Amino acid sequence: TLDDHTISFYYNWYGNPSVDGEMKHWMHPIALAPGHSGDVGAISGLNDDIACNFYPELGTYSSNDPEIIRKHIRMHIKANVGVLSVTWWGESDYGNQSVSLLLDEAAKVGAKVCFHIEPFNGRSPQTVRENIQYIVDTYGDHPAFYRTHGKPLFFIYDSYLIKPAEWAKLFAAGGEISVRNTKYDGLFIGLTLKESELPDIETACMDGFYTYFAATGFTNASTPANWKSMQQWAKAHNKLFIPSVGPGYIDTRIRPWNGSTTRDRENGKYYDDMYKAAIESGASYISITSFNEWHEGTQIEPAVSKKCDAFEYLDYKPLADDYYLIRTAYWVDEFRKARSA
Repeated sequence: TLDDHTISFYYNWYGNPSVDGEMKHWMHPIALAPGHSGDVGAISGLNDDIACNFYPELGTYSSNDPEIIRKHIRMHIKANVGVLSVTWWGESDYGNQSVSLLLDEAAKVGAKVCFHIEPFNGRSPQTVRENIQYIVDTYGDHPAFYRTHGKPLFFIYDSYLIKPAEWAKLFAAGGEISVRNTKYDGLFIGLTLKESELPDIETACMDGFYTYFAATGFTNASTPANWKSMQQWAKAHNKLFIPSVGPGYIDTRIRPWNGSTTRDRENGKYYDDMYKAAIESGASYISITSFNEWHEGTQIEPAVSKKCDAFEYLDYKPLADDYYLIRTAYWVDEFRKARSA
């Protein structure tokens, strides 16, 4: 049942007054349109007025709540998703409570955890190295630490912001700060924006590439029509292609100007079409954007009908709160059957 080649994008950034002493992330700024002046708005996270277009079954939960973490792991078991890639924000995340709990809870059910390296302040080949060292030293011995073909896997969000020649210092065998053939080696997966920039993956000496964005066509790389061709490139260049599939997209609470990126779920049709494209590409690994990026409306996490004075939330009606967990399990089984064939 439980698939070790299916990886959800997991966010551990949520906090509440009960567990953390303040709202975290459920309270969120409202972003200005690109190139525009203005004051930055705020959604308080209070009075059920929260920074997302859907409303969680688990409410304004804390990522540091062991009961929530237990429930999230159980939801992955329901979805047959065996791997979570947790958002990682650099030094500020050293020793953070949620990661240890996630590992502990994953280990009880045979789930695994890998890391999604985010664009933290001062990110560079050197500080990425330091973070890999921290992650491997602190979590690498954990029974639930993910390895595939014997190697840890790291996704690197917006990696293209650091030049390939700089990455090569870290990822080339001869690189000046190389992790290759050290205890810090693994599979490093860069975010690609377009098929035509795939050579940058090779120049950077990365092991593969992923697409992240759940909204079809937001980038060339997140356009499913291009997935067969990208897989072909990956195979020809000894790289791992990891498409990212999502159930929809909407982020207009946090980005009111961003309606062009909205993708309706159409009672699961959007997810079906995208997941089928990912399987049909021939990729060996599939990533899911997202388990719980609530701000961007990409979550497969159960959502409920909800209204407050300030907002009426979207929801999954007339389908079950857990529809997207159920439907994920279906697609994971289709994926396993395709890979077996």
